[PDB]
Amino acid sequence: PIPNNPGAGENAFDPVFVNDDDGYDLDSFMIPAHYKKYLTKVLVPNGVIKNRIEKLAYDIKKVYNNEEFHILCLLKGSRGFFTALLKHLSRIHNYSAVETSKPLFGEHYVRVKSYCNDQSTGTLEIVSEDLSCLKGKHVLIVEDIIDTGKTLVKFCEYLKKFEIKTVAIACLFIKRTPLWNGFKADFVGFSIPDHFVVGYSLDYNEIFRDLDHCCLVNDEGKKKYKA
Amino acid sequence: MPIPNNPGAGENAFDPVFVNDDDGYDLDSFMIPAHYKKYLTKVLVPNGVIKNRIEKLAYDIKKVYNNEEFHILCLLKGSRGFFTALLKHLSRIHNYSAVETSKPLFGEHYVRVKSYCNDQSTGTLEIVSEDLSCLKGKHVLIVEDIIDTGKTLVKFCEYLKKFEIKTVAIACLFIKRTPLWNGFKADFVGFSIPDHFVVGYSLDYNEIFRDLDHCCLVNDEGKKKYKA
Amino acid sequence: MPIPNNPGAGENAFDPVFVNDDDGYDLDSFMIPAHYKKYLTKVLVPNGVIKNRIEKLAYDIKKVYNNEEFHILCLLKGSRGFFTALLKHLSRIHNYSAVETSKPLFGEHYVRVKSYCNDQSTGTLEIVSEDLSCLKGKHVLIVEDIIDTGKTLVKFCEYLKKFEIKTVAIACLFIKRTPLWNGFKADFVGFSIPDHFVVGYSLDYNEIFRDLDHCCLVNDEGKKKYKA
Amino acid sequence: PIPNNPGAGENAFDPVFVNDDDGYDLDSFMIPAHYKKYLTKVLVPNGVIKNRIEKLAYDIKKVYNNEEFHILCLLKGSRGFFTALLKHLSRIHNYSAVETSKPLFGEHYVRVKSYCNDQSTGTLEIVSEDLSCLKGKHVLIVEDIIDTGKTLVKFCEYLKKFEIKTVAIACLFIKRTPLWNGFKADFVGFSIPDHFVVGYSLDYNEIFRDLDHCCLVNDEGKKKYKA
Ligand SMILES: O=c1[nH]cnc2c(CN[C@H](CO)CCP(=O)(O)O)c[nH]c12
Ligand SMILES: O=c1[nH]cnc2c(CN[C@H](CO)CCP(=O)(O)O)c[nH]c12
Ligand SMILES: O=c1[nH]cnc2c(CN[C@H](CO)CCP(=O)(O)O)c[nH]c12
Ligand SMILES: O=c1[nH]cnc2c(CN[C@H](CO)CCP(=O)(O)O)c[nH]c12
Ligand SMILES: [Mg+2]
Ligand SMILES: [Mg+2]
Ligand SMILES: [Mg+2]
Ligand SMILES: [Mg+2]
Repeated sequence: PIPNNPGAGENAFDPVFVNDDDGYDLDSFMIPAHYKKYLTKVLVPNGVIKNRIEKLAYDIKKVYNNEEFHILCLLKGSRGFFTALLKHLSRIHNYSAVETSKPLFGEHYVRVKSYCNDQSTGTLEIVSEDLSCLKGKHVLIVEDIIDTGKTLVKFCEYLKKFEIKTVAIACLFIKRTPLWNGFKADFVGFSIPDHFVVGYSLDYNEIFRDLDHCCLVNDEGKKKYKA
Repeated sequence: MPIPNNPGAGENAFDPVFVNDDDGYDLDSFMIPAHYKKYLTKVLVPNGVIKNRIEKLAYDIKKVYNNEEFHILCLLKGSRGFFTALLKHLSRIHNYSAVETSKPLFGEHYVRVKSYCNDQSTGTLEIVSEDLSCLKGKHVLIVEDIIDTGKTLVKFCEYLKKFEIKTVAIACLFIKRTPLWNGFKADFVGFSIPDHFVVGYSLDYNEIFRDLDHCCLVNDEGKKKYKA
Repeated sequence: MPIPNNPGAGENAFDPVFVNDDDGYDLDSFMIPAHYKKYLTKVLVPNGVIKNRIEKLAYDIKKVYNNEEFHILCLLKGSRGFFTALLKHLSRIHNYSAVETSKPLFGEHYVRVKSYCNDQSTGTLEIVSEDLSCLKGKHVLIVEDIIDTGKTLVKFCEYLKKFEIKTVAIACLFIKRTPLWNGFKADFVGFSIPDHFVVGYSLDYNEIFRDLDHCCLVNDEGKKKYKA
Repeated sequence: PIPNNPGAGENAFDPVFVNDDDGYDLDSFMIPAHYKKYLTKVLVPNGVIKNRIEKLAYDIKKVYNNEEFHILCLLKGSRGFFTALLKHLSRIHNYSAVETSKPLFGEHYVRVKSYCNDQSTGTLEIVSEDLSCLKGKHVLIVEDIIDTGKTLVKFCEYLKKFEIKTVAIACLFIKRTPLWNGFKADFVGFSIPDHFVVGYSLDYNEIFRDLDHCCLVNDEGKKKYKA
């Protein structure tokens, strides 16, 4: 059953649970030398993220089977997630494809913006191609992280206007924060503790998007790169 | 060594890999999605060679920019794959040689640009509107998948200029030897390719084939099948 | 569809990718280790294309063996890279389509074999002795990096036969169009290449160049520099 | 300083510590469907292993700098480790190389065998090319795992005969078992709990070498594939 109750996560499998004290020393992995003073520890290594995304793609493929759906990348932060997910989905679909098979997905990009420093401004700006191209489509939203859940409640509310057939959510990280509004995704990678994470395309003020691993920015990093 | 700032002149550009008119590989030489075979004539550039060439391209870029902050601008949707592999190699190269005193090399931007229907330019370019004044006084590197007619870049560079950017240089994965070409050159260029419409590595025919790993030629049956 | 069992005849083998006499790329098209440039003339087959072709080769192998247990035999040292990429793609392909009732596809074996000094065969083959009776009554797939003179395989297949194996088939990454060739054919073959001594992708000149990612031609200066 | 006191690990950095209760559900990652009944959980995902090996290669490169050394792959189980380590070492060395630079390493293969089912037989068989080629060389031994430490004490004892200049050890896993003889490596990936692991080239009776992740074989798997 293709999901279609955004925020409920009706039949979602549990994420990898990342505990409050989980993670690794900066010296356990490769870290850009200059980034090292601004990071407290590695939370989730690049490699686990890729391994986990692979399974998500499989989970997704198993739900949609062969139904055409349309993947929306919520830019800029979900870019890493989205490229990884696409890679894996294509390989899984195309490895099992026969001569009579069909293409599986279309791809679309929406820039979504709300954060200043480490907090939501509680407002939301969006820029995309005209979303009327989604009318009557199965749509899969790909979001790097769910934090307050404001981005998605607000974004999914906007999507209701355009007569989309189904809306489902894939999320890489979900943060256990008391600021969360209850928005659950339908496919979820990791549940993480309440700290601001950078890397794997996630930023603090346009910095760290290039960091391979998901890490916790320390206070000095937050101060140095404050808006 | 200087940062390019003559968009379209490619003043000091290295030669791309030249792909001859007869170059290519049979579909059965490589992995090809089963349903796609009947719509392709051949593999023009394998995924792996594309990736190895993006790697060198990123090294060229780093040899020009050095440690100078620049802003990388992705022309969606077709440049995604190119842009992705480029970020990956640039970061590794920049971050491998980085020292504790170093700083990040680039910012990343996305503009969606559209002009094709089937295998031809409509001659009009749709630019999805975003305020680009964050780029005022910045070095910008445009990342484009392909130069064909050159219309996309001629028009987009006019647009960009109005934002009072410091410099504009162009990274292009493919450049097509078509008579339609208006003469727009890139400053870093992956391959020079024969005049055939290509799909794969994020390049589509009517939203189809983007997921195809290799750069291949769509055949006429596929062009008719997927006509808009 | 049947398991090959005529070592050297390549009875039903698919055609390899043909690399023409003039095929290749300039060293500056790809990443090349700085100290290696002066010893190479050109890139013959980029790393990425090698990898894409091993992928298809593994698919061919799986289309022949299906779910039948077989034993993969790595001819060290030069076949390591080839063997590695082959294991990777075979497992993914086998394990992606696997069901809960499935079983593993293959075992993996290693024999070290040696016969070259500089760029020529000594005409005598050193086989590092191991008891291979674990292979009695088994399908064995030999993985060899290159067929040149064909001496390695002719001799090694004689050796292997004494162990009373069920079948012997050959996977070869490269096969060289040299007049020295004794006619030994493989059953799965990656590329047919011109008659030049090649290095990279685990293939050496006197233990040098194995780490080089691309298959390139060593020049005469490098052959003289590293002469034994 | 190139290490040269095999078993002491004189100046070794601490490994990633993998706790007794650490790991992931089989359903968190891709697992060959048929292997799933024979595995209790994932211990260390493929991706963390690769990320960790990358840093080891860096650690190694930093010690040897530009001195020629010779890498010995202890077959069959250390194959995955060895190929990963080589990949990363070459890229790190060749990325920083200049025109006047030199090749960094030679490579050699030694088959070492001692286990039956999940235990050492307390004997050791070895097959390699003539190790006299190591005379006067810096040698780096690459071993997938240290368990009883019998393989390496015995192997390093054999190497003393051949006038090797230096012997250093790189190890991917070290198991916290009371059966351990005290042999420490000089470069170490992970400290792991006391269970028999499979995957990433590590087997139980030639099975599981192809499993991407490092996992704990369950009792049913041990029984099914008993010698
Ligand atoms: O821990 C973090 N790190 C980096 N970026 C973010 C963001 C910003 N980006 C998120 C959408 O891409 C906001 C999700 P919302 O509206 O539910 O808080 C939130 N949390 C973090
Ligand atoms: O051969 C092709 N294959 C697939 N897509 C395209 C496109 C569509 N996209 C190009 C910008 O990304 C148009 C470039 P222009 O304006 O210079 O002709 C052009 N040629 C090809
Ligand atoms: O062009 C080359 N480059 C590098 N190494 C080799 C070798 C060495 N190794 C080959 C077996 O792996 C010899 C194959 P044979 O006995 O059929 O000539 C042969 N040709 C080349
Ligand atoms: O947990 C495990 N899993 C798989 N294989 C092994 C082996 C077998 N292989 C090791 C050398 O490659 C033995 C190391 P030693 O002599 O110190 O016990 C030991 N432990 C394990
Ligand atoms: Mg952000
Ligand atoms: Mg297009
Ligand atoms: Mg050789
Ligand atoms: Mg074993």
